[PDB]
Amino acid sequence: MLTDPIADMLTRIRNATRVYKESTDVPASRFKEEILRILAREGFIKGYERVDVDGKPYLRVYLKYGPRRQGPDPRPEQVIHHIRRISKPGRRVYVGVKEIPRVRRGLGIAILSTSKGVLTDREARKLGVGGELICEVW
Amino acid sequence: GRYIGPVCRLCRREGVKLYLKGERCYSPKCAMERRPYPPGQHGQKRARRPSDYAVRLREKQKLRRIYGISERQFRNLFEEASKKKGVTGSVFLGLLESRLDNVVYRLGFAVSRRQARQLVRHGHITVNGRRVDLPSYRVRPGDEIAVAEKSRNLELIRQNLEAMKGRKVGPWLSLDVEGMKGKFLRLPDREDLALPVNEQLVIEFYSR
Amino acid sequence: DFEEKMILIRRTARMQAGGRRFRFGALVVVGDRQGRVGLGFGKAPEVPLAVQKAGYYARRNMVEVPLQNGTIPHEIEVEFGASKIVLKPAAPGTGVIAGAVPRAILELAGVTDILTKELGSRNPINIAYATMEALRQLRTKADVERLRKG
Amino acid sequence: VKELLEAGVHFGHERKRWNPKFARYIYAERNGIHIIDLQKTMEELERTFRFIEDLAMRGGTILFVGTKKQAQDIVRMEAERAGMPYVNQRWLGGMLTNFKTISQRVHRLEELEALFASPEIEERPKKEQVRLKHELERLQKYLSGFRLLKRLPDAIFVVDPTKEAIAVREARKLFIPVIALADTDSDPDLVDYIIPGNDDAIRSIQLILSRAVDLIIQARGGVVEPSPSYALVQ
RNA sequence: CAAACCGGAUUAGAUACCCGGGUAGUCCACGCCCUAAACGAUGCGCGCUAGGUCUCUGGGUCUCCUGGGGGCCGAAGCUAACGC
RNA sequence: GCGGUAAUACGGAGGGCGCGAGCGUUACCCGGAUUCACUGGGCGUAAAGGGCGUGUAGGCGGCCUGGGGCGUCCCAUGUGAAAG
Ligand SMILES: [Mg+2]
Ligand SMILES: [Mg+2]
Ligand SMILES: [Mg+2]
Ligand SMILES: [Mg+2]
Ligand SMILES: [Mg+2]
Ligand SMILES: [Mg+2]
Ligand SMILES: [Mg+2]
Ligand SMILES: [Mg+2]
Ligand SMILES: [Mg+2]
Ligand SMILES: [Mg+2]
Ligand SMILES: [Mg+2]
Ligand SMILES: [Mg+2]
Ligand SMILES: [Mg+2]
Ligand SMILES: [Mg+2]
Ligand SMILES: [Mg+2]
Ligand SMILES: [Mg+2]
Ligand SMILES: [Mg+2]
Ligand SMILES: [Mg+2]
Ligand SMILES: [Mg+2]
Ligand SMILES: [Mg+2]
Ligand SMILES: [Mg+2]
Ligand SMILES: [Mg+2]
Ligand SMILES: [Mg+2]
Ligand SMILES: [Mg+2]
Ligand SMILES: [Mg+2]
Ligand SMILES: [Mg+2]
Ligand SMILES: [Mg+2]
Ligand SMILES: [Mg+2]
Ligand SMILES: [Mg+2]
Ligand SMILES: [Mg+2]
Ligand SMILES: [Zn+2]
Repeated sequence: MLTDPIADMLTRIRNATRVYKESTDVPASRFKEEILRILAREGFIKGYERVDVDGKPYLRVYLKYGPRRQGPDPRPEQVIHHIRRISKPGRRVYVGVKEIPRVRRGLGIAILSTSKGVLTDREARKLGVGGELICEVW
Repeated sequence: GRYIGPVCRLCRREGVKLYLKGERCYSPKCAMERRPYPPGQHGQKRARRPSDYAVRLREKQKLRRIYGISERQFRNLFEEASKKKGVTGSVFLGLLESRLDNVVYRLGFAVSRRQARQLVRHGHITVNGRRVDLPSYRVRPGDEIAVAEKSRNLELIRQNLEAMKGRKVGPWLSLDVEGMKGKFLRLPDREDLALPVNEQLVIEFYSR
Repeated sequence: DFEEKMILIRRTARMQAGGRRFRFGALVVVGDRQGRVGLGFGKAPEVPLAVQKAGYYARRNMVEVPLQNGTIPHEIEVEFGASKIVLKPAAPGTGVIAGAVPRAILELAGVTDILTKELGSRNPINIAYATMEALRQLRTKADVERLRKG
Repeated sequence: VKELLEAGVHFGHERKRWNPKFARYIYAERNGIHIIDLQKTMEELERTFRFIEDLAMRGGTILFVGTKKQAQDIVRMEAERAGMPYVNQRWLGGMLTNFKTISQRVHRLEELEALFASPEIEERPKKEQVRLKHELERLQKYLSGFRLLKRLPDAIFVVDPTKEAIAVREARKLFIPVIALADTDSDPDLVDYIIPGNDDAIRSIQLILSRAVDLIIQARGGVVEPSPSYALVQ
């Protein structure tokens, strides 16, 4: 079965971008969606939208890359350089507000889930909470 | 002072005029001018490329052998300067330069530091009007470094200060002659000293 | 102009009938100490030739390193082969705290304060190729903003 | 310098030995053959010919590379028409990345022809005379219009990316813009300016290089007529 | 058919390879034994990431499309390399 | 790793380097050792996939809504002696 559906998405995305797709489909959940809301806001995607494949509900993510490059290998720079699940099943990772990590000196984000809802690193620290550290993205 | 040996064979090992003697070092000697190669039967054959380590080592020696100080007492200063807040390298220089044995040399009471060391150990130097016979003593800012009241008409001191009449003393030191009195205005900053040491290197050697 | 350093020279050897036949390799670095570095691997019949060749090789293959007050934007870690290099920014007064290979490269790039760790295989050649890759991979807030606008 | 319904019969080509990366430029699998998106061939042509204009205007050269025999002769005329150089027979290891060293062969040709207008073709032993006259043979055979190059070209026109892929690779390593006449067997992303037509079949090929060289002359300053090739393609 | 074994050869020797014999065993039933280069030297499950080609077995509008299985080549990528 | 008759590696000498009222040695602990890897490792061929299954406990578990608030997070407050 699908043991972690968040990693599934996070990965689904990582996979798609490395072959430069225009978009990719993840099967849908509000929680998954509530993450894409942030990916989108912070500039990591072009955004997403609830499409509908074979009558079951998916979230089409629209990916985003650099410009074409120079010399041999013109494949463009990735926008999502790096994106990885931190907390996982059978190793949940929770942090105090005093422990929310500075990712790449802030050049990257770290989505975490708090009782004020899903939030970036900057968001929670400048709002006073902590929670389950979901994933770093940079 | 300390080390107590041939000093100019050290000038000749660092390949640098070190002035561990003051006066004669301005003559046609210091060892360097006329014979500026290393001491020893070998110090005149084509010099092999110094290992990364030697380079950083020889550089520390160049700094320590200037101020004439045990490695035990050098490192103790460096570690302190390390723990301390600020560019740990220049704080080090600030610390060596804050030594009384050296401040006496800076204010030209002695013509060398070896001479300035003894001038203190034999009690001719006073701090804030009290006497201090420790080369180690850390001069703080605001302190006045006098020549001892009852040492004033002394031969070594007379010549040494009629020579100081009309000479400039560092931008971090005051000094009035006739009164045999200096003043530690401030800890010098890195560009205030003109030390032939990379110093950045000295830091690297103490983490080998 | 440029400053050359040379991290290792070595004396490889191949077999032909009746005797081994030698050769020399040179890893050299060039830098202007203001954000430009090049790594050159020059192999050749005799030593000083193999150096010359590396210096030239090192000048094509330049990296534009985005210094900031003597250090780096983020912190990268990079794997080249089984070599891993770990780069970490440090405040002024720290110095290049690094193994002797990325030190060569970093100092010549003009990084004056940094933290380093060689992890995994320590082959000086692959370690050099890795810190070059680490450097090639640095981004600044400037170029990240561009990436995620539109 | 146009023609849109110059599909003629030179639109789609190649079966299913495609590079799937060429998927955007295809219309359908009309009976064992991908046919090329007609519109795109014309609008890629837009941005492409545009490129080449500014190259002739600024006064730079375009190296025409076509080795494929079903396009070989065509390259010779259209590349001779424009001033530009051509690689026609076969493409040598380092025409570009080794462009100095390769040009010793040019230094010799131009200088070996100088032997053949002197009294020293009667002088010199015939041990040299036979060798040094059938050596000039081969030189003129590969470098018949590489010799026109005195430095690396500003761009490079290949008629088959896949087939002349060593030519392409060398261009990139020296950052020289690739123009290419491509179709379904190629990697489009490896090419800067693409004319998604079809690498094989003279009816295409020449049409493209005609109109391209038309444009090169037209923009350099000469505004001319029909070509030495044209319907002399059988 | 063939360990052991009994002979013939070969050999410097030949407790072997070659040759003529030959018992356990190899076969059956029942009961034990539990090992191996028990090997893809690759634990099981699920999701994702170009294609081409050969083959076994379903289905459909049957130039082909769509499943399951067995091979080969290869995108991205990985690997110390070989390779995958 | 040096020494087999030209030893910068042995014994002496001159010279040199490093510390210095100390300098060496042996012993032991952490370090370098991401060399038990949580941070921070691996198992096709380097050590490492259990011969294969069935399944007990245990670990883990798709989408939507509501209650609870155990985990998780936050505020306040008590305790955290002195020495270090
Ligand atoms: Mg590895
Ligand atoms: Mg190792
Ligand atoms: Mg072809
Ligand atoms: Mg028998
Ligand atoms: Mg028998
Ligand atoms: Mg029996
Ligand atoms: Mg049985
Ligand atoms: Mg059928
Ligand atoms: Mg199959
Ligand atoms: Mg590959
Ligand atoms: Mg490989
Ligand atoms: Mg001897
Ligand atoms: Mg010997
Ligand atoms: Mg000896
Ligand atoms: Mg020894
Ligand atoms: Mg340590
Ligand atoms: Mg450890
Ligand atoms: Mg291991
Ligand atoms: Mg084995
Ligand atoms: Mg094994
Ligand atoms: Mg198995
Ligand atoms: Mg078993
Ligand atoms: Mg086994
Ligand atoms: Mg089971
Ligand atoms: Mg169970
Ligand atoms: Mg449960
Ligand atoms: Mg759940
Ligand atoms: Mg609930
Ligand atoms: Mg609770
Ligand atoms: Mg206490
Ligand atoms: Zn001197």
